[PDB]
Amino acid sequence: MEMEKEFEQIDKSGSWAAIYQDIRHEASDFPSRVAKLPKNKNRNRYRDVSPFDHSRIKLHQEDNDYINASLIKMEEAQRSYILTQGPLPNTVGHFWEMVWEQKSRGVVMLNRVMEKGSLKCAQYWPQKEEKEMIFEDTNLKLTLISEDIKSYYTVRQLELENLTTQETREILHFHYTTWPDFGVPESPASFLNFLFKVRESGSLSPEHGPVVVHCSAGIGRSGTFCLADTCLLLMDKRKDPSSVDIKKVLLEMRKFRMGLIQTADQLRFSYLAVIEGAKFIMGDSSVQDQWKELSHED
Repeated sequence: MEMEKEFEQIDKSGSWAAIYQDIRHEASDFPSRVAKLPKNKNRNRYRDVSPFDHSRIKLHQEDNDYINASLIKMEEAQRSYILTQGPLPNTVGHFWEMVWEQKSRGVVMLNRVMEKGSLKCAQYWPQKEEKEMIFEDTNLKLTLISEDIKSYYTVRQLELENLTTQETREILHFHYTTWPDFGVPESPASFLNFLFKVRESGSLSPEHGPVVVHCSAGIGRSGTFCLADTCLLLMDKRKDPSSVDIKKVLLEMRKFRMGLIQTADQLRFSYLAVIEGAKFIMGDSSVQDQWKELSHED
């Protein structure tokens, strides 16, 4: 069923909440035993958001290999994402260790450090060139190289140094700064513009390790980003783009991390992003320029 008509069908009947609960009901449940070990309680930001054991990212250290992060492997799309929570004060070092070990080229941040008057994430990157960060527990140095601030998202160019081997790598930080505290954005143009900026950077491409995507828990906004990217890539690939079933793609992703897409509004927004993104995928290259204008990124 053409998702655009599915969308109007659901919108007219106001059944977004009902579709969403059906997804919740069907979603996978797999063990998360390592996440619940007592030695790992201070490595989880939220008691109710844990990686499954079968898809968790393991740190390459013998002491404790645990981080709250999952690998989401989309075989048909040929895309890998790492979804993770906003780092904690005590896990910032583990976060950058994961980036290094997985050979990621990009980090996608979909939250602000403070929202709704509370802290959602540690400040885990440097704010000034001359004030670098050193993570003593994992033996990494991180330097801000350049910053590129637009009205609702910022791109940063970071240098990550493994202090043991003195190897360095360029990491791109994509920070979407204008997701509202409540609800979802009214139009997705701003959403799509940012996604296609990440794509253009090479950060999602198979030459590199998986992109790291996070918000505060790593399931809501983060899920909306991965779901829209994968759906658009599948519509690009297949002979019949109309055979992209967003609900089924979401259920596949939820085999790898629980809870992806946290609200019915986020589900609705995901449909709207994919429907609008389709116009470009199907040959209207000019739509990308519009989104940039519509986004008022100056």
